[PDB]
Amino acid sequence: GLDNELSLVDGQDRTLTVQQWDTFLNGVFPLDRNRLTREWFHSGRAKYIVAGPGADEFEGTLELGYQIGGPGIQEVATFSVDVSGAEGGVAVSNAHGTVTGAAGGVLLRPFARLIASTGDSVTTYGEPWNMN
Amino acid sequence: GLDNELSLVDGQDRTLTVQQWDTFLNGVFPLDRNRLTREWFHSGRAKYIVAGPGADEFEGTLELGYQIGGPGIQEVATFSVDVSGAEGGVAVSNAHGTVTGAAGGVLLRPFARLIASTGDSVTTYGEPWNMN
Amino acid sequence: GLDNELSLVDGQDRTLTVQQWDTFLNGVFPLDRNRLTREWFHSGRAKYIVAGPGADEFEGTLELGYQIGGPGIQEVATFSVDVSGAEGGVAVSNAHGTVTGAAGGVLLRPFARLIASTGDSVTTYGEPWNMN
Amino acid sequence: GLDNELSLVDGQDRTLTVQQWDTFLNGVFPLDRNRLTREWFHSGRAKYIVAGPGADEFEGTLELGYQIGGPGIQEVATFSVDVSGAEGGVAVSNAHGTVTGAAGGVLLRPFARLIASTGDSVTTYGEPWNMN
Amino acid sequence: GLDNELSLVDGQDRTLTVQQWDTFLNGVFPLDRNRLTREWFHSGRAKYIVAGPGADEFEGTLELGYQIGGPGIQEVATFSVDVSGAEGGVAVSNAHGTVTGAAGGVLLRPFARLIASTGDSVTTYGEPWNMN
Amino acid sequence: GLDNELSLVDGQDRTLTVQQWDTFLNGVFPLDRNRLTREWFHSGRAKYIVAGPGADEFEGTLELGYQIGGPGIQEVATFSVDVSGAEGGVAVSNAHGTVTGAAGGVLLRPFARLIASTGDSVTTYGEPWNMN
Amino acid sequence: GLDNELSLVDGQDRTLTVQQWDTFLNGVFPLDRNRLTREWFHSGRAKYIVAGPGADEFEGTLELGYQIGGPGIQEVATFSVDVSGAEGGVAVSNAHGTVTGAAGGVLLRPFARLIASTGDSVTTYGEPWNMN
Amino acid sequence: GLDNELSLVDGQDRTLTVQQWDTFLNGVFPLDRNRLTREWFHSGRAKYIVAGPGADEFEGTLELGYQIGGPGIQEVATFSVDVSGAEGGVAVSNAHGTVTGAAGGVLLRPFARLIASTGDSVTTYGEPWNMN
Repeated sequence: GLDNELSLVDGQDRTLTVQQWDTFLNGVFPLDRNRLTREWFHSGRAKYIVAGPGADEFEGTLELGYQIGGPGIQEVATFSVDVSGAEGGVAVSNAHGTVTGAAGGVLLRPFARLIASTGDSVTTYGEPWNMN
Repeated sequence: GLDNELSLVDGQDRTLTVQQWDTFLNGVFPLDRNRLTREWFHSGRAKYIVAGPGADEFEGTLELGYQIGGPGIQEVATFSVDVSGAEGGVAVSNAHGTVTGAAGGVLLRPFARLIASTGDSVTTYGEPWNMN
Repeated sequence: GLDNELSLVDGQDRTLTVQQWDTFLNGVFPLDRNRLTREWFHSGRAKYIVAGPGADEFEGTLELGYQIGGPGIQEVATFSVDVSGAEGGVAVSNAHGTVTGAAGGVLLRPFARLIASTGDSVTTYGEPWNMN
Repeated sequence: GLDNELSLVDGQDRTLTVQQWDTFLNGVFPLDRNRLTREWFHSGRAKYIVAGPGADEFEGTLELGYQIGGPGIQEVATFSVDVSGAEGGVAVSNAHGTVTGAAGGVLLRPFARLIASTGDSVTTYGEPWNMN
Repeated sequence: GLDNELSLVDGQDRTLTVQQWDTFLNGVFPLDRNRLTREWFHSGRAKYIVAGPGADEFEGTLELGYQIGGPGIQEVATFSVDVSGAEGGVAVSNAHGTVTGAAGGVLLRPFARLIASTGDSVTTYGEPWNMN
Repeated sequence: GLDNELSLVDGQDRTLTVQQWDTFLNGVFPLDRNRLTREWFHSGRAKYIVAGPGADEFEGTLELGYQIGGPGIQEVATFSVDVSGAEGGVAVSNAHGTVTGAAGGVLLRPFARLIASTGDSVTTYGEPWNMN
Repeated sequence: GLDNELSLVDGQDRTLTVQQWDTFLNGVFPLDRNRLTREWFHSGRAKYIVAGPGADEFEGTLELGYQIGGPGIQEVATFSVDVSGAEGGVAVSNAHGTVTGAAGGVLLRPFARLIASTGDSVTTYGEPWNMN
Repeated sequence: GLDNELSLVDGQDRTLTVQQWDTFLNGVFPLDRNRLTREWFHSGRAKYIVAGPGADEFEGTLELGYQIGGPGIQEVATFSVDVSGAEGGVAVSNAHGTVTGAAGGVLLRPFARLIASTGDSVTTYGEPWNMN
């Protein structure tokens, strides 16, 4: 269910909330049979909520992915999507991810993000999953 | 026939399914006569289904391909295509595939995919074939 | 005449055919006078046939070409063209080809492909020609 | 609360203000476990005010971000957005930053900026945060 | 007069003919005074004729030039133009050609080509001239 | 106040004036702590005036900035904007500027520039600021 | 006066002439004052005439320039312009040319070209000027 | 005042005149403080006049600038602008020019240019200014 959430009061007195549900980063033995290589499958669900003046008429983007820490830090957006209304969620099952040159372990920071067409944004973070 | 399938209850309470059907990964002698080269052709069929609120008005995309595990991990989309309606599925005969630098064998993971215009996606993966 | 053909029943219950006619791959003495160069001319004809529910309302694409095997494996589409209606076909006399770096031997794999705008496709292959 | 602010009387006798609120530069352990990487999270509120003739008909861009100082000087705009009217503001929570090759210590100079469609720009700055 | 010509029975039973008249490849001492350079001037005539159903309303392209062979095999198109009608033809006087690195001779292969808006194509070549 | 100005009688008998006001080049110890780096903040006002026939219908561009002198000479326009009519001007406070490989010293030459839609232009220069 | 000319019976029985009048290639002592450099000023006129069917409705393009023979053979088009009517001409005075790396001397072959919108072209050539 | 002019009787019996007025090329102490470096300011006026049939009907380009002679020959167009009418002219005060690798002296050849939409051009030249 609910893994983590965070709310923020935007610069128009709306209470923006974003949520990270049912996160599962499933590691697998690499298709390339290389010890340096990490492969896994991202599953999970982002939801958002908005309370306050003009909630029912909302215009933002909703995101879900993670950061990879190995040969640096890069961010993967598994999906990134235009939403409207004061509520909603989007779910993913078996997104494919991989990275190589992985010298001694690979950590994965899962996030959920809400971005308003008004520029505002809030993002919630769960605890990293260790890919080794 | 039915090789594999998977379901996701999506973010609007639509039960999304995707099926992988009649897959053949045909390994043949390479046209370039190099021992380092694999050549297959891809055959098979993806099917999707969606029950729930608004099933006969679903918009998304249907894909089918495989991952190449050898010189590294790369995903190949044999086809990728905008669908509509509660059901349907597109089938492929004799895609061409090939790869070189194939230092000892080459593995292949075939996947079928349902992604919706609402951001949600599900992918069904089958068991790898070993070109070698 | 008819060199080869294949048939695929597509995901909307149409019996899709593809034929490959009159093929010639005229190999010739290289204009660069290089022993490592191969120079050739494609001639041939693609045609196709759709039957079953909704045939006179078909949108897809037809192709004719070859893979080149030797320096690597590379696909050349001598022609690639939009098509509509239940039958069609197109022809080529003296298309031009040349490759170099050729470590002795160039094999040639001639094909005809009908692709469907509904994402489906079928492709007929003939027996490789030897350019040396 | 309010961290810093600055006001410019621009080229058409509007007194343009810009403000920087609630600033957290949250330093954390680098996901890549690398001693030469720095990783943080930016959180902040940006506002502007315009007084004077035609204030209610002001067009411009509002921005929040920082400068990174270590491997050189770079500017990062956490956000940058169009604005209309004489008041406005936008807030960001948990934006992710990172930089590497960080040869002893990293400093972060945070700003809020207001640029007018008439070419005028005022930018306010805080005291640098130290990422080590 | 007529050097050569070829006919093709295209995908719609139009008899496509293409012609090449009055060819001259005028080789001359290179403006750079270099042993390794070949310079010349290209003269010739391209003609076509279409026979059968839908002829007098024909859509295609007409081309004239040659292949160069020395440091590789490269096609030059002295002209390429759209045409309509069952008949037509365009001529060229003193086109300019050069190539360098001409490590011992350069051969030139002249062609007239006709291509149809229907995908079908026919091309007639003459025997190579020897710029040396 | 006014730092400097210059005027031109342009090719259509209008007297173009440009002016540079309240220039400040705020040199500060650099954020990268690097002895070859220079960092500063630019603040300033540009104004123009057009006299003569058709003055209330003048169209041009107004620019303000500086040349950087050390690693070479490079021009930076802090801003560049389309203006209309006989009068106007724009202002900038705390714009950010930096440059590295400053092998001993950097000199900064400040300017304001008036460019007319008719191609004409006048540019006034201040005395160089020594960023060391 | 007239330096050179050439006519061609084009592909629609029109009689197309192109002419070259008053050529001058004035060699100067080069501005860089490097003796590998050649520098010059080009002057000339190009005229055309089109007799026969539909002459007064002729649509073409008119070019004039020279080839450079030294580091290789480059084409320079001093001008290239849409002409129309059975008659026309355009003149150039004092165009700049330069080439460097020129290993003892440079030769220049001046040309006048007439290309027609129907794809036909003719081009006349004068005897080369030696630029040393 | 007038530095130089040239006239040309053009392809349509228009006498085209270009003139160069008030030219100043002002060398200064390089801002980069490098004795390999030249830096200057360009000031000047270009004017044109046309007489003959259709003079009020004239469209062209008017340009002013100079060639640089030093690390090579390069032409700088200080302004280049579309004109209409039998008379016109545009002026520039203080344009900035700089060049480096000035391996001893730098000559600047200033020019003014009249280019007709009909293809024709005339360009008047001054005596070079020596940049050291």
